[PDB]
Amino acid sequence: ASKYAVKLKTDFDNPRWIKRHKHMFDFLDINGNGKITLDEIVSKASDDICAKLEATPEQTKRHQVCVEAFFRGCGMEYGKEIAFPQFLDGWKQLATSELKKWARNEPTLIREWGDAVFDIFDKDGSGTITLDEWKAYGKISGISPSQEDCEATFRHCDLDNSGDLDVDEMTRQHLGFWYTLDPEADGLYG
Ligand SMILES: O=C(Cc1ccc(O)cc1)Nc1ncc(-c2ccc(O)cc2)nc1Cc1ccccc1
Ligand SMILES: [Ca+2]
Ligand SMILES: [Ca+2]
Ligand SMILES: [Ca+2]
Repeated sequence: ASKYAVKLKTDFDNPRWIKRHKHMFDFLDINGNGKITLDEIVSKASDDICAKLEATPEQTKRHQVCVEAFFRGCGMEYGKEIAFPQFLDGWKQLATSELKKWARNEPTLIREWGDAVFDIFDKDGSGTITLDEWKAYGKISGISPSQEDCEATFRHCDLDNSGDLDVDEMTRQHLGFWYTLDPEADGLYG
């Protein structure tokens, strides 16, 4: 099943992979000084996202713990200012390590993060994300930025064409977009 099929090979020297991360580094660099801290990352990728998704305190704590673990896996730390080339080096180490974990059936930081996000989107605890649940927070949270893109990306994530998203579909597409430059994940953010 495509929802469990992940590439064994990264493409770190592909300019498209580098540019995806470059776009994020600049987005997350709040004070615009060309260095990223774990403070800035957690503020934009966690504080702001959880608030916009209307997470509970418990869901926010859990998502923050995931994001901290994930970005420390890239060499990030609170108060530690890191320029982009080193940021990218951290991502290279992280992706390589996590893909080995994936292939050995060991837990991954990326799947833990996906669980935390999925839990918030799944407001009724159905174990599924319906189109209405997705549309509610897609544009608001900053994940989709258009209605067209939002409905497209939903169809694109719904790998088994069930009309709804499960945690494995979502995570596998997130991992494909950020770790492996997987062409099957290309539409995730519109
Ligand atoms: O996209 C998400 C949410 C998410 C969705 C599915 C899933 O399985 C796991 C997480 N988060 C995310 N996922 C990845 C990154 C990220 C990626 C690369 C990078 O260099 C730094 C941050 N940042 C973020 C935060 C963010 C902020 C604003 C708009 C979109 C997303
Ligand atoms: Ca900064
Ligand atoms: Ca649901
Ligand atoms: Ca599905």
